[PDB]
Order: sequence, then C-alpha cells, then structure tokens
Amino acid sequence: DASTKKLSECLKRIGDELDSNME
Amino acid sequence: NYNIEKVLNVYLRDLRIESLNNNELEILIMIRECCEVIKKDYKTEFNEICNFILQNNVKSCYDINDVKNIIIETINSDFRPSVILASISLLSIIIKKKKDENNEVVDDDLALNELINKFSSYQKDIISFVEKNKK
Repeated sequence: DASTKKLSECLKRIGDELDSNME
Repeated sequence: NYNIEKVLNVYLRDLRIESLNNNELEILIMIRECCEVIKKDYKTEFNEICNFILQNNVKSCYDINDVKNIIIETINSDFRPSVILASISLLSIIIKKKKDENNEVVDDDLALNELINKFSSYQKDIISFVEKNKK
C-alpha cells in the first residue's frame, strides 16, 4: 500500500485541480 | 440509447469508431476534447506518474497491470467525476507511451478491461462532467 497511496494522491490532486479550474 | 463502454473501448482500445451510434459518437467527441485538455494542462504531473511506474516495472516497460490496482482503489476512495477523467487521461497516456517506448510486450487486456468496467458504472457522472466542459 506504500507505493499505492503516493500515486493515488498524485492522481486525486489532479482531480482537485480540475474542479477548481472548471468552477 | 447509448453505451459508454464501447465509447471508452474506442478511445482506449482502438476499437473501430463505426461501432458507435450518433449519441455514442457525440459522447466520444466530448471525452476526446475533455481528456486532451487534461493531458495538456497536466502533462507534467502525468509524466511524473508515468515516469515513476516505469522505473518500478521489472521489465522497464509501461504495463497497465501495475497501475490497475491503483486506479480502482483511487476511485472507490474518491468518486468525483474529475478523478475518473484523470484516470482515463492517465490511462490514455500510458497506452501511447506503451506503444511509443516499450522495447518488450505486455499483456494487459484483462487489466484494462476491468478498468473500463469501473468507469462505466460512473458513466452517469462522466457524461455530466464532459458535457459541462463542452462549454
């Protein structure tokens, strides 16, 4: 789960940046 | 009236576009346009992700099996329409980087297929997201 959580977070942040941009 | 799973199979699995009806074609256009912006705006961050998985693959190849478990786990923990499109965009980048940079072969039909099955449950949200960004 170590490596998994770091990459999920990078991905989750891309979603946050997307919502902020388009709202 | 429409089926998202083929639309994703066209976008990701190079399925012939002629399998789509009018709605599914319109949906494809919206997904293509939305994901291209995500790929452009966040080109740097995706590469950091893609470059990371590359050094952690035993064969030094892009393999969707590596990123398979990560995406499905990410979606359940985080179910926003945006997190889905980031996955499709990341996956789309891996597919071409796979095609353009892999010196060896990789079998990930099953991996990718499972991923597209996940995106299709959340199709209702995807259509909403891509449709809004059409404006």
